[PDB]
Amino acid sequence: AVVTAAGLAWLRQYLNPMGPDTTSVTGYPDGSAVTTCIADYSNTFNVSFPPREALYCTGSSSSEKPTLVDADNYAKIDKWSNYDITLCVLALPMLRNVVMLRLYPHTPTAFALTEQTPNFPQRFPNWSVYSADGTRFNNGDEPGYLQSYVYLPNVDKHLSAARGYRLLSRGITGIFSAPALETQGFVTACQYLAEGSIQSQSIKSDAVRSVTVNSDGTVKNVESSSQTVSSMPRYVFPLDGDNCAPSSLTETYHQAYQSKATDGFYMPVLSSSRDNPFHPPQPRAIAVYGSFLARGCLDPVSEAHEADGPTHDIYRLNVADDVAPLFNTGVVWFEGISPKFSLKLKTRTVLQYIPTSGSVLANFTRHEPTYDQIALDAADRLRNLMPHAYPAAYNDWGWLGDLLDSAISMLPGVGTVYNIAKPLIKPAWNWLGNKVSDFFGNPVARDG
Amino acid sequence: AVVTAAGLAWLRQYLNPMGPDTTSVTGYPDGSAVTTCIADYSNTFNVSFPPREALYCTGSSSSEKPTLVDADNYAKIDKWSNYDITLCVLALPMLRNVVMLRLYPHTPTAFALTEQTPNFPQRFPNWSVYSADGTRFNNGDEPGYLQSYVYLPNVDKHLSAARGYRLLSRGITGIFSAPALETQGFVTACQYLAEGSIQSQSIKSDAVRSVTVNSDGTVKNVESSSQTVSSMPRYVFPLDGDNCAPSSLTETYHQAYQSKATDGFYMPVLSSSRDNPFHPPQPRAIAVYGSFLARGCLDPVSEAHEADGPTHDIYRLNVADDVAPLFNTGVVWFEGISPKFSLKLKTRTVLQYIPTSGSVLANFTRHEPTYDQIALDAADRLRNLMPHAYPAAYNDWGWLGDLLDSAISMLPGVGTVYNIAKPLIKPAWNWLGNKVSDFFGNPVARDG
Amino acid sequence: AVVTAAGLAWLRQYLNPMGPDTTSVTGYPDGSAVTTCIADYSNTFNVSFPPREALYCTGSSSSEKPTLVDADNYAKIDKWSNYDITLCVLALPMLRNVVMLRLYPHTPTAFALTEQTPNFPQRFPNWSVYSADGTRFNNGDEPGYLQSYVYLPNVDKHLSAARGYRLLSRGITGIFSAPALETQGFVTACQYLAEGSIQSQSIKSDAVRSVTVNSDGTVKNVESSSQTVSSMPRYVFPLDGDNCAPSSLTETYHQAYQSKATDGFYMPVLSSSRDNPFHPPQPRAIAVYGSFLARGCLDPVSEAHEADGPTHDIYRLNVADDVAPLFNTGVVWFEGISPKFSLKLKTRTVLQYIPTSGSVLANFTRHEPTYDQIALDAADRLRNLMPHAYPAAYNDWGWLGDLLDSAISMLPGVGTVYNIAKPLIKPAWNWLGNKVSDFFGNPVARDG
Amino acid sequence: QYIPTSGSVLANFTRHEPTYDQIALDAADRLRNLMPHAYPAAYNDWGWLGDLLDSAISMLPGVGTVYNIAKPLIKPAWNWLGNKVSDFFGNPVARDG
Amino acid sequence: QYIPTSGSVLANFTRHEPTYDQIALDAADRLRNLMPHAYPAAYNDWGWLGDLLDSAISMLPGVGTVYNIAKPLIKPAWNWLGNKVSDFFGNPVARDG
Repeated sequence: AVVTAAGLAWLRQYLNPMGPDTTSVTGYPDGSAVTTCIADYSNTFNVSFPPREALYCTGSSSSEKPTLVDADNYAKIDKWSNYDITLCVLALPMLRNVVMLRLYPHTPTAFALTEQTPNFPQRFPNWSVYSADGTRFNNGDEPGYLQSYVYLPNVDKHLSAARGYRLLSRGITGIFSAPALETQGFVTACQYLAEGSIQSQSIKSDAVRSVTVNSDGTVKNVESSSQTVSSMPRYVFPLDGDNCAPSSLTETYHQAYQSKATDGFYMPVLSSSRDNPFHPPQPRAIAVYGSFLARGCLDPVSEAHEADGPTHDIYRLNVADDVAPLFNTGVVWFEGISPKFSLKLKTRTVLQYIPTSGSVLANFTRHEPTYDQIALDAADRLRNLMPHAYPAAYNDWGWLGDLLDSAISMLPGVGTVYNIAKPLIKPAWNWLGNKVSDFFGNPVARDG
Repeated sequence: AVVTAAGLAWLRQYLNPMGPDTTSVTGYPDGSAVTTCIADYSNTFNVSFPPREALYCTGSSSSEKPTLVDADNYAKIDKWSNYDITLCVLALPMLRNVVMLRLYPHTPTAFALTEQTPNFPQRFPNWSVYSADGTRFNNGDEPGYLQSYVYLPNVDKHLSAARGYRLLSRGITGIFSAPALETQGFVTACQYLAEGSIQSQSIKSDAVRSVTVNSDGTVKNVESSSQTVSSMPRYVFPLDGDNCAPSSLTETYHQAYQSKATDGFYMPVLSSSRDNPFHPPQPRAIAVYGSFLARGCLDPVSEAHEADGPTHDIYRLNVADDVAPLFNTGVVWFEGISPKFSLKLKTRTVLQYIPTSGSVLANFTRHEPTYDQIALDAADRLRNLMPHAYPAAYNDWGWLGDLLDSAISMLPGVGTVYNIAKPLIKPAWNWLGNKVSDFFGNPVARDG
Repeated sequence: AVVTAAGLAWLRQYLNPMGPDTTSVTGYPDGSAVTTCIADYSNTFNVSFPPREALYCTGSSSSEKPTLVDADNYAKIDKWSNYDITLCVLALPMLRNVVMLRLYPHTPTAFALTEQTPNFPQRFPNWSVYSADGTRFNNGDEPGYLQSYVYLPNVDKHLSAARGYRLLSRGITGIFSAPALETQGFVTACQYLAEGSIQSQSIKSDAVRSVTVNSDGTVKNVESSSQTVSSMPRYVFPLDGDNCAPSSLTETYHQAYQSKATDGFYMPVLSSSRDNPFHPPQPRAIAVYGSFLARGCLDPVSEAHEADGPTHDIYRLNVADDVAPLFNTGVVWFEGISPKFSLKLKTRTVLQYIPTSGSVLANFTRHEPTYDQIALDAADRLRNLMPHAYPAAYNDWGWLGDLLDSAISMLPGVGTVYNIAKPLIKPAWNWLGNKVSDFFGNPVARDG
Repeated sequence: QYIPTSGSVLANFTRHEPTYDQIALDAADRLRNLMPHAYPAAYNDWGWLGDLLDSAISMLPGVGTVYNIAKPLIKPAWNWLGNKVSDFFGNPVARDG
Repeated sequence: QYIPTSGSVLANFTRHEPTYDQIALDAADRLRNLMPHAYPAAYNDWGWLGDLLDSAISMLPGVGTVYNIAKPLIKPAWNWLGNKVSDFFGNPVARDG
């Protein structure tokens, strides 16, 4: 009838992954009664405008040949560096490849993706270039944007030696810096559930056509193999690329975070579900749903037009991973950023493992299968109230825990012992205007 | 600890979509904290025995040619009009194409569907004919039944311009009328969950056979491409067509509704789940599961017979739509109906949208993300007690709301403040015999 | 606010399927308001070392020819009978084919499966041989193990004539016996959720190659049909074959059961979910997920290497069935067993049906759609505390029901009337050392 | 009632409560010669049945009587043609159809 | 506000609460001549507005007054250039941006 210490610690580390107090690591409070080891991955990256040495072409140029550095089309990228730029970071529930960074000369109208599969996607220190017309880039084209994946190798090593896994919490911090007289810019951040699933796109086979003109050989196998079949299965994310522009996100989600660029960001990505079961590691090729073009059977048609029905475009990322289901997808935009910027990305991903016999993980097991229903109910209750992001320096929230968790833990059902803990009011996270009030009306003076 | 006004309003509009009091429209009480607009579509159609001008052939006759009107095989349909007829309406959780109407000369033993994909399915005012042998109809055959889809175009327009959607409630009313001395007939109505899913049927490729008889050309590519692959993915509904006859439905489901034809019907279709998350619009070709013929690996066989295992027949509807998941499928039969009938179908579909930036919906947003756990728990509790349908004139139930919702809202958990509201007894919805008693034993005198 | 009698009876029969008191059969307490009949299948099998007459080859030898008895390679199996053996039983949530028996000369390091589809898998009294190198066995090879499926035919007959079904409970008892001075051996048992799903593996088509060398015929159709497509859909179980060795299971799961062989086992397999909805019978080919070999897009590669991504091996069982979703998979090992053993397998499977009109089941319907939220919550609460198995003779647990169910039914929420029922402590199921204490500390003296 | 053959389809629908009730058997014997051979199609759920008729017939067999008197039993008049239908206890039967 | 045309898009978003409030209209007319023409871009959510200004002005109109005295109203000094801004009740406005 009262939240235990383990449940409270899990709630703290789930809602505030990078809270300075969050030193110990605690598992999911479901009493799984399985031998588990909890791994915490803290990584730091220093992103800035890449030099020519770390740029590669995604086009057919590097198709069978390995990655090809840009053949001194870098002059166009310097032209980008003349003016302000835009920097998107997209945190899908990918376990490795924690975030995807993208650099634009100016803010796009949508989060476009290429219909053709890219060539050798590059891990963070290296980038890959994409043309301005939404296609893969070969040398001698018009670069449109740069893209890279931020990769955690230890996560891959540990996922190899694990019977099961589940993501416990994940946070991303974006400490922003720029030269003096160059601090101008804005930052927007949002979270939303993009519930991916294993789907296969509809493709066409090739009909065989033979003309046996021989005197004795007149088979004439004109059979039509050009039927509609299913491609190989991929984990497809229904992220709305066309609606990922910063303005649309700001005006769609109320808990979206907006501020000056210098404030940075701090996204504690959250789960969209009450439960969090273990899953066996099963990496798959990842893809993103697009939009359909031919209406097909959306109108009265014949069988010949059934095949070309509303088939949604599937954008292959050429990246394989196992995703954390029911976890939100985060997206942050830095618009109007000085090209001489420096973003210190800090990621903290804590996840639970069931070790495989004889594996490395088996030497770090930790057997307290604690149970706490109240903590899980409180997490579900709080999912819809927490803002999607905070300023990079805004950690160790006073309202969190002893106040917010206590003031919310006694609504669920009648699981209430203390009569009244504290009234809860609607906060106003107006970081742009310095009129921020927390969940209890206490103003938040600027600590950075 | 007490149901709010918004939750009560949502419950009222979800259980009684066409209650006369239900004027205001309220969203799902989950506190989604997203900008949403709720759209209410009320449509009215006047179905009757169609004339020859609105009848089209579904066979291979209209394969590449557009829809072909019946070549004056209408004499057989007039012969149908000599005697009594049967009228089925099937409400799948399709968003557009709210219902499917079907006209039979006499009651069938099952809800059959054609193995071959039909040609140009017709929206309501036009019908499409199917032969008596369960096949598509070409001119010069024996017509078996007529079929049409009742289509809502505004739903399609709004679904195009939406990031996400969810069905809030849906009701169908069937006000029946017939000439004097022709009011004979019966009406049956039922609801049941047909949990569809994205599946692909198992099909066969075509093996290529070449006989290179040339003196130098003797390749002889006899390779067998005739393997088993997967067709394109479709949303398949596991509706039991073989068990959709009126008698089977009446004797299977206790809450099934039976009455005289003149009573009409009023189906407030219900959800089968506790939750109701937003989903991105994603129309797909719709299909219905059949039954398998070859047992295949259901008996000890070899690999050659694994492919022809228990492969269930999939009936393509040649209609594309996005369905509302976890919502019941309704089916109503009008048996022994005078062919000179007139059914006023009234449909009310209210659903919530997340507007896309710059779209039309964005001009009608409505930001009260209210939360009410008690209302959702009450809906789950009541799902199994509400009858599947009511007489067409039976609206504004006195027992509903202040009595039923109050008398059920205090069982869940111990979320109870008022000591005792009202005892709840089992109703007896005997509309045929005029011995109807509501949930509290109060008799229901005939108001129509 | 108090658990009803029907809910308590369902809980008793779900947690203790073969409790001697469990005579009456009760349905799922959800108030489905559907006509249902509950069928109880109790079956008994006497497994022992098979003779030569009941052994068949799974290799390509019996490909088009029916099952072929071993061509007196039985001498090797007698050599097996010289020493101690190992006997695995694997209870997948298959409805028919309740368990799969497997006989090994010595304990394997993993639960291997053959990449090639076996030929004519044999129902229990007959076995099928597999070679030592993890391949199908033809006559004149090195036998590796024997395998058989324990099949319930009445379940198939009743599933044919049913609109819907759901598994209510399932238990397996393993009464072990051996000659005097031959009782040596150990038994291990475990349960874990292997959440299968309908998936299709990624396969390759065959590119067509024609050389039209004729003077007038020079088509040269060199088109590459060798693309990547999806095979036919199968129900795939993610059971970790590589981690199913007895030691790994013992050290992974805390509730795993270990004892002397003579104790036998008694696995009351449990559900992993709160709910249990009806499902339409839909048998499919069953398969088991393996592990991938080529990393593919797990590293930066090109499009040509996207197809050979992390494609997990799928092991076809050549068996078709409909599975009970969200039910645990059980696995028990008898290691170091005297080859002259005798295992009396007793299976009790009770499941609910919605009868089809005119079917046999319709003559045994039973209409008490009772509802009990407390029972379902108690089942969810208890899922993580019950041990995975008990000694074969350990039935009619005193702590169960009046003590355990009562002592757990008043934690959920505040649905509590009796102030304090009984304190609950952590049991110690040390069957090997005869230091067993139940959930309340009362020692369990050996009753067998 | 069936006795299921072992392994047959009936064996999955068994119901094990072999109740014993002699008084019901003697009541059935006594009531055989009193009940009419047929009723109108709509004449179901007879009120006189059970708590009145079975009770008024359960104490005569043997001397197994506990309650003093249940209700006097009179000869009914099943005159459906003339709409003068009486009951075993004199209560008139108004036509429900 | 729109009056929708039949069959138009707007007809799917109607909202029927024809509320009436004379006091609000009179207060708006009264306040038209006191509100400054503009504010700094960051100056939203004025504390004086509503519970203070609207209340302190809603009881001058006519004698439509129930509460005896709400709050005295003084002339503000919107000197944004010199950072000497005082609202309608003399409370200084510290720079929030």
